[PDB]
Amino acid sequence: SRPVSDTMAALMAKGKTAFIPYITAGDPDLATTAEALRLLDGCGADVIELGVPCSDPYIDGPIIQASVARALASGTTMDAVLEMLREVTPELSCPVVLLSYYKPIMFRSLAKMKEAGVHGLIVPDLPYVAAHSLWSEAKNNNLELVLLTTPAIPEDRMKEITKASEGFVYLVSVNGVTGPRANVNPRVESLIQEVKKVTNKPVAVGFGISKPEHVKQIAQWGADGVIIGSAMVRQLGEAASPKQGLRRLEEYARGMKNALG
Repeated sequence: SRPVSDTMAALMAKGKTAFIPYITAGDPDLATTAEALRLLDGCGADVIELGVPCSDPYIDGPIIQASVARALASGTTMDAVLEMLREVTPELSCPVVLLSYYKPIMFRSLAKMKEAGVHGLIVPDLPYVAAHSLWSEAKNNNLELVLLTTPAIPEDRMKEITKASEGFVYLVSVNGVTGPRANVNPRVESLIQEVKKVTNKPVAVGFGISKPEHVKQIAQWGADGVIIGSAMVRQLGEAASPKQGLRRLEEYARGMKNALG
């Protein structure tokens, strides 16, 4: 598969918005995560974000936090996630971006994620003190360090972020952005456009949005990619069984692929 940056560039030259599913590795088990990764690919996922469970995933929404807890109770570890990727990556046509909080990786060299076929890395709580050391190490291993920005980061720092980021710029929020009459809040349109104004990099938007009309609107407001997380993790990991999870995940993902096209 291609780097994340190349995959994104190509969609943007074509006027197309990337479909970026997010699932948590190990929920409900790693054999099911493998099969999910292959199904997501076959439904036309452009990039897949894959979460490594940790004991405090405080930047994630509650659906994803509950999935992370389930993945830690299935005894899932960084090493077991890398072993699975090493088998599954050669079969996927699209790149994987690993998401992990900083403490589990603070002790790694990133040599073993590269070897396992990971292309990108997202460290949501990356320390300001460590961000350059990790960028350098990711570079030295041929991995792209994808950075978050949020509506809380002032404009001048947001610009420094966009410059340092690789693969795409990832715009997220810990705050919900849809209202009680089930509309996307209009301030989201400005939030995406503030970041597009300062960079030529692909801006991918992870705001917790799952309905096909809503996903279409985030695209139409200029996102280059839409990360669909909570709703994918629900379909897969809140089902009656792994088999039903996968059937539900495929139907949902086809519908999101259709919406975004």
